[PDB]
Amino acid sequence: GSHSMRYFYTAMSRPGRGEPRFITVGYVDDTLFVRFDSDATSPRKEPRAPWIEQEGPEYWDRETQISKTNTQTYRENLRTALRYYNQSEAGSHIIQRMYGCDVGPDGRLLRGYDQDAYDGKDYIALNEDLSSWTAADTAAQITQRKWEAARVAEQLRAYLEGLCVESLRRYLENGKETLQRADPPKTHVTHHPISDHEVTLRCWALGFYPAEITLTWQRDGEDQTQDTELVETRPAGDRTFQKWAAVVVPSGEEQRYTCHVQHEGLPKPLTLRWEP
Amino acid sequence: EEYLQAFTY
Amino acid sequence: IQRTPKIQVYSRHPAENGKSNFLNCYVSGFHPSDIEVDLLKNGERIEKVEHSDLSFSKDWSFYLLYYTEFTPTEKDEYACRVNHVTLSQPKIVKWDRDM
Repeated sequence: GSHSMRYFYTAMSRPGRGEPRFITVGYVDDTLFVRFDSDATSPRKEPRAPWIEQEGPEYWDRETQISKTNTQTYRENLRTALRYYNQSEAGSHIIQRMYGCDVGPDGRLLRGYDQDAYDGKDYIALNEDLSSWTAADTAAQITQRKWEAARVAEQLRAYLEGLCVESLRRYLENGKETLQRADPPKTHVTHHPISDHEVTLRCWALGFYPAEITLTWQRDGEDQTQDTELVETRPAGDRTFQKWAAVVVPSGEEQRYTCHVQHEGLPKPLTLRWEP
Repeated sequence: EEYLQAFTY
Repeated sequence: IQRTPKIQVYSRHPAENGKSNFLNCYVSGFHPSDIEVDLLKNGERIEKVEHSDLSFSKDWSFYLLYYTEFTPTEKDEYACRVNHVTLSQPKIVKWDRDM
């Protein structure tokens, strides 16, 4: 299938409570494989998946040094963002960054990412061309000028087309047992009378990986998008995910409703009904 | 694997 | 500026009385990242509840999973209690095995 690697940075200032906390989590698809936390007793990059543990001592050194240098980088960014937005030193603020690469089944780069947000708003993002930037405002335009001058897009591109895809390739081989296994959802429909003449049909999907799934209800073969209560896909804690979709239907009309399920672990989409 | 983006805002 | 957490309380596996399971509280869609989450057993905070490492969605909003081992029964009631800057008082969400 297709695969993605992402690193997620969060840097949070906390005036009066020490220097800003820096955290990094790395993911291949929906699997956490690495973490760093500046608040850890001895901060370093830590393995979070068995297939990453085979990486040698030098890997962990190199990765740890990156995160430690990043801790300082992002604390400066926070101070700089304060100046660019004319903000007081009394408030708590957050910078986030997500970056990485998507690859296709053949292991080739589909696209790269490198996006920053400040206080949850877009700040600066590398364009898909991997050559130019989008600055959200006049503050981010200052960073843009800076990064254009220092040819930062050229360096990101070099990473994204090289080491990003190369390491992802290697992680996928090392974790092929899990990363390259899709677990289809276990699916059932439940029936709950709300009242005399209304019942809830809840279509359940459990035990699936990766997280991407589509669960929809139809009535006489027509999408019930507006009448469907759809919960957010949620982790079970055993690597897998769960989701449900519910529709309220008139008593006796249950058989007019079908649940439809799409997931990459399924050869064909599934159609489900309440089974009295 | 990460890379070092050394350049600040 | 600030986004309020979505909250779901649920089990890892289908609930069966007398069978050990894991109780989950998933908090998502929130901003900023500070959040207080308790798992409750009959109204009382469960001790040594664990949580996942802080991450965020493509929309920059944060999510966390809080979890504890539990053996459900007919009469023991379970809940998540969540506090966030966006909430004036903590929100209690009841565990319902059919959700």
